[PDB]
Amino acid sequence: NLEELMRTGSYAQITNMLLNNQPVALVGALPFVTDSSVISLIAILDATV
Amino acid sequence: ILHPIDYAFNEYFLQHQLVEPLNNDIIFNYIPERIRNDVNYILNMDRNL
Amino acid sequence: QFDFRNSMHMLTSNLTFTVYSDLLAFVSADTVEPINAVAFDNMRIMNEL
Repeated sequence: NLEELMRTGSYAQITNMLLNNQPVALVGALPFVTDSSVISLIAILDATV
Repeated sequence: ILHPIDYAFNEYFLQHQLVEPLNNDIIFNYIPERIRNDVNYILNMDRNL
Repeated sequence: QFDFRNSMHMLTSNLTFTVYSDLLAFVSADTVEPINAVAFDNMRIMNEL
């Protein structure tokens, strides 16, 4: 939960899950940026955020 | 080149140093444990030893 | 009498290092938002709102 993530300020589980490159799922409200370039599609830039 | 008294003094000062290595675990357990166990505060290690 | 074969001595010491005493500049503690603070029983610090 992103709500809990912001509320409690903890980052332990998420950091360890992401560092070891393991599947994760986040549920919560997020603004989106629309990119419609196939250059961005081929050159992976959807995970560097 | 020194007299035995001076050399004994200096060697005793050298071998009885008061300094100890500083690890991440040591600096983490030096912080009081009750505050570490809390959830209101978050302790993050950022500086590189 | 000044004797050279016993006055000569070799010292032992570390190569180089730095002295650290503060031990608090290597840790950061950012507080959670003041409204959502909880207690030992995982209930919020102030339960009136």
